[PDB]
Amino acid sequence: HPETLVKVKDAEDQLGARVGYIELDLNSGKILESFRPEERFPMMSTFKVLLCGAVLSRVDAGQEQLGRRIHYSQNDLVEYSPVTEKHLTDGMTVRELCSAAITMSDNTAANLLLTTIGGPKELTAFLHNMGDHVTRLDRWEPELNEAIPNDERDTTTPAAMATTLRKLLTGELLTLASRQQLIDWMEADKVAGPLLRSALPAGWFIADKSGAGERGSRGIIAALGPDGKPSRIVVLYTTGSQATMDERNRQIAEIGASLIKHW
Repeated sequence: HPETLVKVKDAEDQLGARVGYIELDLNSGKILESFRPEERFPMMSTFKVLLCGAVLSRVDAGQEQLGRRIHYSQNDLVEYSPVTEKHLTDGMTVRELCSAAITMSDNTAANLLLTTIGGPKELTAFLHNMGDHVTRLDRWEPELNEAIPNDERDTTTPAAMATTLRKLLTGELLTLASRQQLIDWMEADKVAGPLLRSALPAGWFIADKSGAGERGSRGIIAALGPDGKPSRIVVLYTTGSQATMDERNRQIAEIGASLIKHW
């Protein structure tokens, strides 16, 4: 809706930074709104959803088991590891690591999971072989959050990310069970509170994953909808701003309010 597009434009002026945006019908794949759809933005922790899609594909193929337990050392722990830092002794299952990565944003979780699939280059190969030749992952946590201006490393485009999420959640790539688990992790997101969630009416479904990085980068990917079922995917990024995290959150939430209002 135009009003939504206005909010996105207004967000771009106010933050003084590029904002990318895509609305997408989940069923039909039709783009409902767009803004800078073919420009690149840092993915930040929104990559963690793609990462666990890759993991789930290995699960389907029998190269991985969700209950397989991984131990690690205190050295392995990188900045912001709220869940993995609690299990140095017992270790964590692959499923637990993906829950930590997606619901809580756990960075060491993401690194251990990257190790399981072969690293950033192999995540990119996975994305490539599912028809996303745009999105690329190059580094690990925390360095993938660097957001150097015009750096192509660790980026996606709104339209590539919207496309890839719709294929992961509803496409033929993963088994029904693995696509249910992936959206189940996203529905259980605990660190995306002040963003799109803040705009939802009671009884609306939302599965999402947010992200934040250096130089004002912020973002969220989401499959949400009225009456407890999702029906649309929204991808929203921004990088370059000098704004506080609080103002970036409020801008996203304001954009969320128009999307809802004009659903």
